[PDB]
Formats: sequence, C-alpha cells, structure tokens
Amino acid sequence: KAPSYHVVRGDIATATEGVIINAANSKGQPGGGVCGALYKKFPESFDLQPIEVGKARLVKGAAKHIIHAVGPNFNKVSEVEGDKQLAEAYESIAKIVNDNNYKSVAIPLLSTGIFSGNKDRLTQSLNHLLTALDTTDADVAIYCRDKKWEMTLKEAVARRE
Ligand SMILES: Nc1ncnc2c1ncn2[C@@H]1O[C@H](COP(=O)(O)OP(=O)(O)OC[C@H]2O[C@@H](O)[C@H](O)[C@@H]2O)[C@@H](O)[C@H]1O
Repeated sequence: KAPSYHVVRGDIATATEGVIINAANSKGQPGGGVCGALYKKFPESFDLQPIEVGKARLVKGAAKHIIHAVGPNFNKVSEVEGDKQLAEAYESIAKIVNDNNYKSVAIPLLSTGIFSGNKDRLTQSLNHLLTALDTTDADVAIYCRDKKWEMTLKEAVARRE
C-alpha cells in the first residue's frame, strides 16, 4: 500500500485527477483561492453546506469528485490548535481517499493562502499532507502556484525516499 507524490505548479481547477481536494471554509460557500477556482469550473461538486473545521466532505459531480476540506484559519486560531486542525483536515481527506478507494488525487496546500494569517506555511502544510496521505494508496498531485513554492515542494517530496 504505497502512495506517490508529485508536484504541479498550476491552477488545481485544471487537474486531470478525478478527485480534487478543495480548501474550504466552515460555511461551505465560495471562495477566493482554490475554492473560488473550483466553484468557477465545477459548481456541481459543491453542496454549499457547512463543514466542521478539520473535517472534510465528498461531493460528487459528473466531471469531478471534490473533497471539500476545512483547514484552520490562522487568523482565528492559535498556532497549536491550528496545527491540530490542519493535521485533522488532512487526515479527514485520507479517510475519504481510503473509504472510496481513490487511486489518484489532487491536493492543494491547505491553510497556506487565505487562511495562512500571512505566514509562509508551505512546510507546515506539506508535512501534514504527507503524514495523512502516507496512509493511502493514492498517486497524489500536490498543487501549488508559486515557482518558488514549486522548487521547495519538489525538493521536500524528493528528500522523502
Ligand atoms: N487555483 C489554484 N490552484 C492551485 N493552488 C492555488 C490556487 N489558488 C490558490 N492556490 C494556493 O493554494 C494554497 C491554499 O490557499 P487558499 O486557496 O486560500 O486556501 P486556505 O489558505 O486554506 O484558505 C481557505 C479559505 O479561502 C477561501 O477561498 C475558502 O472558501 C476558505 O474560506 C495557497 O498556497 C494558494 O496560493
């Protein structure tokens, strides 16, 4: 049961993976960031229902199954309680990957944009991603958007191995 990771610099709303993770809000409504991009292309895969922080929910559409996952908002929560919720959030994703036997999945770095509190959280968010998704079988496309985050991302993924 071993997962794979690769990095992709681009708009996650254009991922070829059948299953895309959304960085969602508690309210389940769009959405700047990746959420706004996914709602722009795949409104079907949104239910617009609340989601508990640190939880996730699978919404299925004709084109894409989106796992809407709620990372902490570091504007609102402490660093410690945020690290819990971020782990929590990713773990919830892995749960859904494992329950549905999803084999290939595209995931953004939760809590690194709108919910970052204006701090670089690449490493932090990546670690929690790799830790939960390591419990999956999935080929994971980690999605970023800055060329520098790409290099840093690629380099960390590679270390592991
Ligand atoms: N289209 C995209 N494709 C890939 N990566 C993206 C995209 N848009 C943004 N990103 C990057 O994904 C990371 C996650 O940022 P956000 O999308 O802001 O998610 P998050 O920081 O968890 O904040 C979630 C909050 O934003 C709202 O849109 C959403 O409804 C929730 O309230 C950031 O590094 C950001 O630069």
